[PDB]
This record gives sequence, structure tokens and C-alpha cells, in this order.
Amino acid sequence: MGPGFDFAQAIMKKNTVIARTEKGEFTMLGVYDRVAVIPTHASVGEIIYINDVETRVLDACALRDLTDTNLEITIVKLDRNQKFRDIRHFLPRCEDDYNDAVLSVHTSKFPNMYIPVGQVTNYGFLNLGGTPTHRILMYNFPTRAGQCGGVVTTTGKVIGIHVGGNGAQGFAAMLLHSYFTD
Ligand SMILES: O=S(=O)(NC1CCCC1)C1CCOCC1
Repeated sequence: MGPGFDFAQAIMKKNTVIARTEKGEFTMLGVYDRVAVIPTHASVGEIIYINDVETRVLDACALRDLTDTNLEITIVKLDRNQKFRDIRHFLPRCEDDYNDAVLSVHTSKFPNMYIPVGQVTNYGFLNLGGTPTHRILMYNFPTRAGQCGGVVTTTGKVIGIHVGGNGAQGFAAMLLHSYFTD
């Protein structure tokens, strides 16, 4: 409907796949080459389904900060025959607050879904499902089951992936450029 939705659509149409693990279907963001991200609670194994194709996992790393605290981001390298468009230049360098963000989801349950969530707070610490978690962004939208892995964007930036909610607020794990240096 507007330039926020335009940026979000451009990321969904070229940089997302549907990932299936034993713990469900997730929106998965492809970042560059065969490297993608997914919430750590997806419990990625040796094999994953990518758009319903059996795919070997070449590497999977559940990220933690240098306090050895959960970040809820798993970086996956896929044995896929095609590279992602490189979107690393759209990743923020620093922890920050944002205005006017969109949460975008693409699954069998929620195809072509876009939610204007508004203001995003650098929330920081969250007890996420019992797990102490750092680098959490918060938005005041009643997000539901099925939105985990959803991409959070502003006009110009890919800033996080949806990882949970409390019924009134939704929470995303930050994406930072430093996670994807090579
Ligand atoms: O400076 S950024 O936040 N991150 C870049 C990562 C590689 C070089 C800088 C950039 C994000 C997109 O909007 C314009 C600013």
C-alpha cells in the first residue's frame, strides 16, 4: 500500500523460502549464497524441507552473545543448488530502535501476509519461553502462532526475525551485519 510494504514485498519475493522442521513450518530469510536464518526453537537438524524439497544442512549454528546468552537466531547453510540475492548491505550494524516497521510472513497457513506493526523498541532482555534471551526488539501487535521466522523490515533495512509474543506484544531477534561476515 506504501513504500514500507514495497520494501517488505521486495525482500519476501526474492529472499524467503518455506522451511519445515519437526517443530513446524517457518518463514526463513535467505541472506547471501546458501546461508539463511531461522528461530533457534525450530530445532534444525541434519535434514530440513525447503519449499517441500528434502535438503541437507551443511552447517547450523545457534548464536549466543559473548555473555553466553541465547540470541534465538540459528544460521543455516543449505545444500541448495541456487544462491540467494545478497542482502547483507540492508542489515543494520548496531542495536537500535526503529519507526514504522512491517512484519512479513509466507507459509502454507499465512501466504503473502504483511502486518504494519509501528514503532519498534530496543527491548533488550526477554525471558522467552523460559530462556534468558538478549537483543530483542518489541512491537505492540498481537502476533500469533505461525508468524515465527517472519521478517521485520523498515524502508531500507532488514532488522530482525519474529521469535515470540505475549498476546499483546510481539518480539523479534535482531539481525546485525556482523553475524554474516565471511
Ligand atoms: O549502514 S547500514 O545500516 N548497514 C550496511 C551493512 C553493510 C554496509 C552498511 C545500511 C542499511 C540499509 O540502509 C542504509 C544503511
